[PDB]
Amino acid sequence: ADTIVAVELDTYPNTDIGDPSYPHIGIDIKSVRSKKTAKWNMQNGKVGTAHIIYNSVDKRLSAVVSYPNADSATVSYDVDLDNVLPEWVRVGLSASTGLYKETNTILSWSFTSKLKTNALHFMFNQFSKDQKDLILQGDATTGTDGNLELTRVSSPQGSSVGRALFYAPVHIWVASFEATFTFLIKSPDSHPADGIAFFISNIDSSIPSGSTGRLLGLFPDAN
Amino acid sequence: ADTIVAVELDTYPNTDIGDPSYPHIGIDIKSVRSKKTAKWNMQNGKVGTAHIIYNSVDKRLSAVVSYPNADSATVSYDVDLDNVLPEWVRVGLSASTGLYKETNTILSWSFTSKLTNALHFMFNQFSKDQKDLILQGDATTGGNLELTRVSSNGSPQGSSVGRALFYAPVHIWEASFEATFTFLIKSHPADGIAFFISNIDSSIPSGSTGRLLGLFPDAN
Ligand SMILES: CCN(CC)c1ccc2c(c1)Oc1cc(N(CC)CC)ccc1C2c1ccccc1C(=O)OCCOCCOCCn1cc(CO[C@H]2O[C@H](CO)[C@@H](O)[C@H](O)[C@H]2O)nn1
Ligand SMILES: CCN(CC)c1ccc2c(c1)Oc1cc(N(CC)CC)ccc1C2c1ccccc1C(=O)OCCOCCOCCn1cc(CO[C@H]2O[C@H](CO)[C@@H](O)[C@H](O)[C@H]2O)nn1
Ligand SMILES: [Ca+2]
Ligand SMILES: [Ca+2]
Ligand SMILES: [Ca+2]
Ligand SMILES: [Mn+2]
Ligand SMILES: [Mn+2]
Repeated sequence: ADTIVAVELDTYPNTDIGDPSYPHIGIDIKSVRSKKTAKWNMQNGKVGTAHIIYNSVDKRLSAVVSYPNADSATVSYDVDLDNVLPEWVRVGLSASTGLYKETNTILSWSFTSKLKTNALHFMFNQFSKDQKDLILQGDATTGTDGNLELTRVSSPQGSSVGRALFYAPVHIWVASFEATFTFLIKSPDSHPADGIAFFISNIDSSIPSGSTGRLLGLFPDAN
Repeated sequence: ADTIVAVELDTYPNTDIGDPSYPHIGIDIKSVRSKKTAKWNMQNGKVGTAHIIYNSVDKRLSAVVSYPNADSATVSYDVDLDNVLPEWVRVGLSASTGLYKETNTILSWSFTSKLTNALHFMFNQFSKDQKDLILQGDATTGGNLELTRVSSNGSPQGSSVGRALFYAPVHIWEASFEATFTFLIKSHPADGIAFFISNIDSSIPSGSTGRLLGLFPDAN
């Protein structure tokens, strides 16, 4: 199986697999069952921003999600990436839908990593119809209104999964990275599902079979 | 396979499986490859003390090892016990030797856990038939607990593994705990002593002498 470190923006509580009873953001280390979560007052139809940061000095992964004019949701956790991830990885964005659904629209994505010094930076503020520096998996598509649609849209569809990975491998392991993305999750359902994640993976990571819904396109099961 | 959280006092560097290049203390969460380590200035033949603490407020596992009039060695790490361990556990001490060897002698051992429901035990002496301990492998009692095999002349043996678990199951989440032990390692020494928390049915995995400390079935 693939090795995954991720930050999830989990819009749909699946309390049967350990997710708190409310929308939450969490840090996922080799399992969909987050090591730590924070309540997320998710806003249907508004543009939100997510910011992820890591350094090898304190070796803590930290994330914050926000909308303009509202309090943000943060979470942080100890993790030594040398133990969890291979030395070279692939960075990406993942999303899914299940029974319930929502748009998983990405309007912008930036990433910076330094390994001290060698560095990689990319910034997307728009996405073209053939964005050759992204590897699109599953249902993900680019270029409709200049955005990245991680899951299928006609209006959002159910039982969809998709992801977009930066084309180049990244040398992940002082060592550090940051990622930022903007997203629009809209849904006609009064329950949106399921969510978006920023992830870091083995270079040859692919969508696990049966990873729609509560598995976010990241994991082959809920273990 | 068992589920293990442990504090290791690692006397022998196995750099081929990620242990730093010096004796160290480490926090192990479901792998012998420590999540975090600190350098440990181990003192051959001198009684040492280890203290381990955990609370569900900050959900951090901490540990300190020291000797009289020396600097201590300390390590801490975020651990959410609910998503690592089963709800009921046993607690114990484990040790091993390999191609290099040491005595792994425990002179006292205490433990406290609160959830209020509470459990506490304190051993400042061990008897020959210590009915509230489960002895696994080469471990023996009777006033000390000898985790690994010591011959009749008092010299340790290689290729040995042994554990002692408290007799009752322990309710570890539904939260805090503390453990202390004192030990005497005499010998290059190998391999170390751990305090661990396990599934209730845990037993020494086959082939877990040497670097695997009696805890883990492989070095994954
Ligand atoms: C009353 C509780 N709720 C409302 C939230 C509920 C909803 C749907 C079912 C529910 C229950 O129960 C079953 C049970 C089964 N069984 C087999 C005959 C008995 C277990 C078959 C299908 C469904 C279904 C079902 C019916 C029609 C079409 C599909 C299904 C269908 O998808 O159901 C999945 C199996 O649900 C079993 C019970 O799960 C707990 C309640 N529940 C169900 C769902 C819907 O989950 C699906 O969507 C989620 C959000 O997008 C994803 O996170 C998730 O990965 C995904 O499988 N959530 N909460
Ligand atoms: C730390 C220094 N290093 C790395 C360069 C090292 C490397 C090889 C040996 C080393 C030491 O020490 C011995 C000692 C012995 N003795 C006689 C039984 C004791 C003096 C025999 C073989 C070896 C060998 C040896 C030479 C050739 C072929 C095989 C081996 C040899 O050690 O074979 C056992 C399997 O080893 C594969 C190589 O492992 C990586 C390096 N390293 C360190 C050690 C000693 O390990 C053994 O003891 C440890 C301490 O109790 C245990 O933690 C551990 O589980 C255990 O396997 N092994 N290797
Ligand atoms: Ca969920
Ligand atoms: Ca090309
Ligand atoms: Ca070792
Ligand atoms: Mn979740
Ligand atoms: Mn070690």
